[PDB]
Amino acid sequence: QRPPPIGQSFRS
Amino acid sequence: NSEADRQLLEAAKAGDVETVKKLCTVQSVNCRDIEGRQSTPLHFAAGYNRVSVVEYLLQHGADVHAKDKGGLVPLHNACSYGHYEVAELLVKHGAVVNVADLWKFTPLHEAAAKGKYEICKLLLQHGADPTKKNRDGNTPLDLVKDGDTDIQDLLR
Repeated sequence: QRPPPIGQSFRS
Repeated sequence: NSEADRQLLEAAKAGDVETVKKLCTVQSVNCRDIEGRQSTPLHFAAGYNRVSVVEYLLQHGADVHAKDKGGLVPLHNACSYGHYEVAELLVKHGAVVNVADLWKFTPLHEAAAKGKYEICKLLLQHGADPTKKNRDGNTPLDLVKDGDTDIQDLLR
């Protein structure tokens, strides 16, 4: 099962 | 991880440029987050859109091709989260656009599923293959949200 990649879309 | 590498990884994640500059050595620029998925500083900076840190790490010898424990490279992270400038920086520095992780997901799978038209376009201009199937048998086109007809058109 593939986890979400490290990071996020919004800096806020 | 040593305390120094831990601080480096956190600083890359936070976009703390000055701390990155203090701790980035030839030995640490490609260190790996052992407690986690073995992400490098560049994986963190890319995923969290820390542009100044991405540029600094690349200038100082960070490996654009470095895979984490899941086989993801920093470009996967940038594309998944719509960080266009980061994606362009990685690609300009030679990042492989058709790179596949352990599940055979490519950066284009990420950008397509996440509804990122301009990144999809960038990747395609650099030879990204819209026909590449992942482990589930799905192409990037297969992953596009119903409402994203512009991305469907682009990939078809």
